[PDB]
Amino acid sequence: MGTPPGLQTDCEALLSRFQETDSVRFEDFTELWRNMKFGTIFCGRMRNLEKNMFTKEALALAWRYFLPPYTFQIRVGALYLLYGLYNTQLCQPKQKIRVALKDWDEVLKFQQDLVNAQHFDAAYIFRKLRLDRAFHFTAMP
Amino acid sequence: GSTTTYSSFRKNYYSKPWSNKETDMFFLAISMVGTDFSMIGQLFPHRARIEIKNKFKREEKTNGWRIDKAFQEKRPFDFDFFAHLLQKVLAEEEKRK
Amino acid sequence: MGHFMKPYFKDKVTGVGPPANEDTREKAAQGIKAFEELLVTKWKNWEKALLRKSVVSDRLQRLLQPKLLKLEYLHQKQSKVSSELERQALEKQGREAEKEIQDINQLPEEALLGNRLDSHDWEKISNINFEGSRSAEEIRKFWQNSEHPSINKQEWSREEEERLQAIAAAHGHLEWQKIAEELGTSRSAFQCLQKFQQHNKALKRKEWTEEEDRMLTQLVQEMRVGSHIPYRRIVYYMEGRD
Amino acid sequence: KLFQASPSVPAKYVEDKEKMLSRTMQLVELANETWLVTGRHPLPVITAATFLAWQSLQPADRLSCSLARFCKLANVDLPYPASSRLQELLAVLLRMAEQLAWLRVLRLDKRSVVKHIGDLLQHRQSLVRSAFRDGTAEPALLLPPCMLKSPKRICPVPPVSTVTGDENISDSEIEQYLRTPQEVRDFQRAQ
Amino acid sequence: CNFPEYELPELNTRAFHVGAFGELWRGRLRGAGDLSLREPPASALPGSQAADSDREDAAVARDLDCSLEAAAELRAVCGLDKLKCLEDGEDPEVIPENTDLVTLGVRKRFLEHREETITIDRACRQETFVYEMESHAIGKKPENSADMIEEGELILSVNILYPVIFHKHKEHKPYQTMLVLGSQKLTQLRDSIRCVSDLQIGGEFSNTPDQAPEHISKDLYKSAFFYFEGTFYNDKRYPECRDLSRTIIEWSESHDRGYGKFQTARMEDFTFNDLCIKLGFPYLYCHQGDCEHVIVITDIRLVHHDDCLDRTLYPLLIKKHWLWTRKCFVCKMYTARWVTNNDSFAPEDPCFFCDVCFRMLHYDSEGNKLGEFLAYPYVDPGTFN
Ligand SMILES: [Zn+2]
Ligand SMILES: [Zn+2]
Repeated sequence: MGTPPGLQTDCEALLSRFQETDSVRFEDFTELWRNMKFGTIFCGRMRNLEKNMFTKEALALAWRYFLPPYTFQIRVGALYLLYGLYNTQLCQPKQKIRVALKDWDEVLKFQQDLVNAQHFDAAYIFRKLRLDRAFHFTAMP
Repeated sequence: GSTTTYSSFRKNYYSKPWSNKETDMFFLAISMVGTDFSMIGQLFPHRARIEIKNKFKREEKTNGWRIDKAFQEKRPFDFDFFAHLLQKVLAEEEKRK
Repeated sequence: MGHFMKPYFKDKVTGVGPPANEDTREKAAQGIKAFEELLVTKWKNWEKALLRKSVVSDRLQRLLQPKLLKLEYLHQKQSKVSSELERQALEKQGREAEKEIQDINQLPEEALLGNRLDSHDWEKISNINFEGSRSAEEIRKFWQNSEHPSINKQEWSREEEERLQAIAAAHGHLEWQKIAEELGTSRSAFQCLQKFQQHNKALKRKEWTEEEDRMLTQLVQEMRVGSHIPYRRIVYYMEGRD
Repeated sequence: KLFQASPSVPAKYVEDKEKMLSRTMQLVELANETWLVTGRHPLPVITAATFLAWQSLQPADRLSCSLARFCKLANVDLPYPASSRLQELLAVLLRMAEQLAWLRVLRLDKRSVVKHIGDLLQHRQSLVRSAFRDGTAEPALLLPPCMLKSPKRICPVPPVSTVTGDENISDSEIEQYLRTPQEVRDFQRAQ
Repeated sequence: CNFPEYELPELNTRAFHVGAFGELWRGRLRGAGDLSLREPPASALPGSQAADSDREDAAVARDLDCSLEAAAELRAVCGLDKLKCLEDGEDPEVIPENTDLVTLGVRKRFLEHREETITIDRACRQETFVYEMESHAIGKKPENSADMIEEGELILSVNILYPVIFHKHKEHKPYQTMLVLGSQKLTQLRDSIRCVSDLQIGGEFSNTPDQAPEHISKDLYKSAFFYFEGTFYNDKRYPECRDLSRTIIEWSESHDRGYGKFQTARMEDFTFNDLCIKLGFPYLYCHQGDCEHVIVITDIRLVHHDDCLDRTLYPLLIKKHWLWTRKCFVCKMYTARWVTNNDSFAPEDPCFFCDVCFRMLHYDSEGNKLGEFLAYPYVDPGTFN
């Protein structure tokens, strides 16, 4: 269906205001997340089909910011956004981030970059999403 | 190629329509040159002498009075001035449009 | 991307698809119907006006063209005979058609339409007047059974409704042509049956029965997934629902 | 190339030569007596007549076509005046149609009249003598188009006249046609 | 290269070979275990990580190239308590007021206006079928070992469009979506399809309505084929099968009709891994000679432990579209079982009759034909959909 109603506004607002922190740490992103209480998004009389579909679309939309050509800090913010969306969802089973084959190797290389950048919060969160297997190996996002 | 080679009279080719400021300049040349359609054709390089004759023939149908009025509104003749006036007025027409 | 809709193979310069294959040939020979035959389109008001207009035009043509034929033939013979008396007699027979064209032109439209079972060129009405958008026998049915002014088009009166309900039982709710004729209101068997079924307690159910419950349960167990079932498609298998 | 099937002309385009040629003969007979041919190139008339005859033999499959769209399939080229003849004939048939009530009742126009000519041609001579205003032995004018526009005024007697061309000429008019030495030198500079 | 990419963005993709495409996944996932069908441990609050720490910290240090204490610090900092604005137990049925989301403001606008006697209800959101397909199959495992999805198996998503095109809308599509496995063959997808065209019947029986035919089209004809990338895959497992591809090619290749040359193969020749296909591109499938289905591969992906691993449910129907029933013209309420022509009683031709109305209108108490008409048995695609 595409961009969920009003979701892109919130996602871009959070991502930009995080990027304005000049910081890469997960704690600042969580402070912004909890100040405006982003985690409440999955409530709101969402019957199961809408819950799952909105989770899928939101994770793909955040994927688009987790991908290039965005720079390191904004990609890190997008990774935190993906983590928050995935781990605050109320789905059963937990719906997944759609990851393309053209994106999977670039994203493993991004894991390597996060490790080498010493900004280990993003690297750990990516490995945590892998352990949760939030990433879905799908042809397209 | 096919046997149905339609034939009709094509001498009536599409010529560029005459402009209003161009018509005013034609009347000015009538005033300041006369009815020498060859020298007018030189003054109007866009228009060949036969176009000048055709313009005379069309204008004389109703605007012969204007032909006479222009012809009596005599002026000193300068080729360079006429060329500058033509190009400047046409450029100003384009800018206005 | 949507250009691939059926048929998947469509010709660019001619617009047709592949010919009928063997299986389709044998299916047609066996009378097995295709799903494209299931498309039906509604009669809209201007279509009904067009049908009346076409029928009146057809009747007027059928009436006048013989008259114009007589006029022209008598004129042609009048033009070539040298006998004066025969010339005048042929002119008289031409004047007959000359007056008859005027008289027929002045007829009222109802007189032009005539009786419900009068002859019409349904093929010509279909393939010229209607541009072929509706078939000949379809137009014939519509006209002669619903649209020709002699068919009853009025709402059912209370007395008519009760008498329909009362007499339908004597025939066992069968033989509805007899029911329609006995009702005496010039209804058609289809009209009577439609009215009766829209209020028949034996068809439309507040109630339930063992076989209906059995079929509903079996179809539900066969086809339900979670909360979903095809509520209004189960109607086909057990009777009296919609 | 309409007389046999081809990828350019599927069956809905194919037609029998006899029917269309009869229709075109029935159309050209109308053309001349209506003054349409005199003074004109005829082949436009033939082209328009053939195009409309082919259309009306199966209009449901053919009213969607067009002059060029037609002529290109049979590898034929068409006159531009073909459209002029088409407009003329369409006006003529719309004038014809109003004479019969069972054609008038359909309120025919350019879109619809094409499929009805099969009915009009069966009474043509009757339509003509109910349609022309010139009822003399020798409602609408049966006169060539060049006058159907109506003269602005109907040729009053021309002003045949003479003048006294022996009078003295005004030298001022003669001298006005002469360039001054200033203008002569201007011409020399320009030349 | 068999490297996915869009041809028209978010509408269709460039071509790749399915088997090489799966191997291209597995060269980046094999041995790592992220593609597996076994349950991994999940993220949780920092206060209960003690049991998981021994296993998690060593692996985190190994992969992140950091110390055990650094791994513990990352695990504590990245705990879900920093993200769970919702406590474990809060219900989804109400919008929390303690939020600044524009999305939840728009959701408030969606929900609140329905809280009126005219609109209070718990009906469907937009469409009913999809989650019902997911819930009844998602997360299950088979009772038989032979019906188990192989780890890392490719899962395609195939949209089988109905033969009944709306012919007033073209953006959205009539289809039912079925998932298929890469290793499985086209024969199995052909067999799974429940389309009504297999049930087609006919014949004229106005004189003897009870003599309806004993054979459905499935019993008389069994022809069917898929068409991908210019090749046909026709079924020939039964004598009731004819190779319709030959009939199609012999006409389509005779002129520059707008299509390229084609090639012929059987249904049983190809697995879905053997295909080279485009996602979102309209391909073709057909059966019973005239029942063409447009085939669109809407998705292809690896299997994962959260997926339906019970292969008895495959090809896994996952979406469907809701055709309307053909209701009788007499009663305008019940579904038709008969259709008549030349009917002197019916107001129109054709006229559709239910079994109850058909028999009573056209026959007497003992079943003799009355009036003039022709009748045919009818199976409703608006019902058997
Ligand atoms: Zn099939
Ligand atoms: Zn039913």
